[PDB]
Amino acid sequence: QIVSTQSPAIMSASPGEKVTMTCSASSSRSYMQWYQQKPGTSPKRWIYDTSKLASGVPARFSGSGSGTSYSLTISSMEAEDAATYYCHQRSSYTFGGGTKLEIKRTVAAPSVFIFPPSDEQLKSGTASVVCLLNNFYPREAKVQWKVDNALQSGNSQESVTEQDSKDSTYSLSSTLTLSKADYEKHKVYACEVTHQGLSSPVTKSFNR
Amino acid sequence: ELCDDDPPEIPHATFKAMAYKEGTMLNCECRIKSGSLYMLCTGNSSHSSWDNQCQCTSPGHCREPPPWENEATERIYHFVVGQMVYYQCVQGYRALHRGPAESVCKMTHGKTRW
Amino acid sequence: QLQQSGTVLARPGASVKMSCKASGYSFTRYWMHWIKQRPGQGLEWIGAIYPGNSDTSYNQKFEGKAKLTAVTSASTAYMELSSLTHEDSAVYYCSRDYGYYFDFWGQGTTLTVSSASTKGPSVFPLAPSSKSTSGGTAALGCLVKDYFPEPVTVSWNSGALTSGVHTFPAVLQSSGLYSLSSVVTVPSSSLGTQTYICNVNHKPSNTKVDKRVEP
Ligand SMILES: *[C@@H]1O[C@H](CO)[C@@H](O[C@@H]2O[C@H](CO)[C@@H](O[C@@H]3O[C@H](CO)[C@@H](O)[C@H](O)[C@@H]3O)[C@H](O)[C@H]2NC(C)=O)[C@H](O)[C@H]1NC(C)=O
Repeated sequence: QIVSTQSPAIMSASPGEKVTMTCSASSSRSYMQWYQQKPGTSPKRWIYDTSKLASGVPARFSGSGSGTSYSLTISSMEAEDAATYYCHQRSSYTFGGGTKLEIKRTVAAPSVFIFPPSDEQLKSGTASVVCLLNNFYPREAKVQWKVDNALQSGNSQESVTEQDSKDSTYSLSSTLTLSKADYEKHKVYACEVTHQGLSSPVTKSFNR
Repeated sequence: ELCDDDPPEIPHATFKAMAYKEGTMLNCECRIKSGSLYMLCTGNSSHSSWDNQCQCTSPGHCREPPPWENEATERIYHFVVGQMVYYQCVQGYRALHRGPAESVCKMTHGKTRW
Repeated sequence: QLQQSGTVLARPGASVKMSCKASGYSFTRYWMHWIKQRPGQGLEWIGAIYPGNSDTSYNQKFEGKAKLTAVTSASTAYMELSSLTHEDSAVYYCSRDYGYYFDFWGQGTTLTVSSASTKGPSVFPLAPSSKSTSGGTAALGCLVKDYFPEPVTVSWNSGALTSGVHTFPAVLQSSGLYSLSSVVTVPSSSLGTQTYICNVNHKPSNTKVDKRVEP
């Protein structure tokens, strides 16, 4: 059974840059198709029969390859192109893993906020501590929790937005979830932030 | 641009296309697990060919594909708009129409017809 | 053209049958493909069916999980999905095959499989303070906790406020319920004058709360 593999998984491009993404077959193929997908919509035809563009596909896009190695190419990168591209073949109908293409822009340091658990939440018996990293680039950031200088693990979850439509930035929340018992058992709640745009690691904290 | 209509079944007549237009689909029926559904007539700027091969168990155009191990009846093709097939009289004798020219796909104001 | 059935909920072990109603073309003459997409991950081919003779073909991963059928008289393709697990929670697309490529797709069907029952969220304020200020800016928000299923909807000031709003993707908690935060950045000076309310709406549970956020 034929299996497609795409490289890279995620790549960034500044407007104007040439972008190249690779898809390789496990066994020889005659043609390669590519599909485009943006969040909240269906995949759309993009490139078929290796090099043939579908109706409405910009001239910036070209398709290349043969045998077991294929590629999609954007000659000049534009904002409209940020998407995931899946390679696909009509022999056995398997898809590649997809290449997510994003916008590269200059580094931006995250604004760092911390929120203590609301009074109302503490009645229900649970405490959520929220650390927010606002409007930064690139996506790569490390956030850690420390209660009374004890590094926490296993009890926090992170959420990251998609690239903003104007800023091209990312926002990130980290949430510390603990029982009212655990919460009251301690004093200092620290959010420790590591990012390219900072002289890492920066700590935002509060005493209970 | 695929003809969603079947060619007309005329009494004492057999219809065959000589050359299949680029985009035609031939379903593969007889069973053939692994993979391989239909065959697509397509190619690059300089060539034309059928894309896949079909197993079984229990100029600008493509040339008719060679018969595989098990295939029943007249083949159920999916023609494209502008494709033209030709009728031939086998043992049934009628030829009051001298010049033979019928059965072409056309996009008549939105719907395909023969 | 290609209209699929609405969002489904299911428990582990159950089955589910979703539909895909074709219109505006001969349902008989085209191959109909089904494609899975798990949250975050990529596309997976489930299988195909020719409604002219019900000739089906499957991906090896789904041989005994998916069943593909069609009712020519309805112009509708069906897919039944058996002994459902958490890994079946995805978005399912049906698409027509144009040989060259799949030329038309449905809007998709979101299957969620869980042993949780429908629950409206608790909405907690994320109150602005000295912590949660950065220079000229202050940040405030709403914690939308313990709900099932997706989606929730958050607006600020009945949709009057838009700039600076970030509403994070929901994370599935270990308890089986979802949670997310909605957050907006404002000038610190406008914290006294302007009033801030998040509008959390969860249609699956008919619940809706308006929470006022303040220092
Ligand atoms: C699309 O266009 C190409 C471009 O000319 C077509 O030409 C030739 O296709 C055949 C494949 O059937 C290739 O023949 C092979 O050539 C190699 C190298 O000489 C030889 O070692 C093999 O034994 C084989 O016969 C050939 O590469 C290719 N010609 C050129 C100049 O690239 C081609 O038929 C069309 N596409 C496909 C997928 O076949």
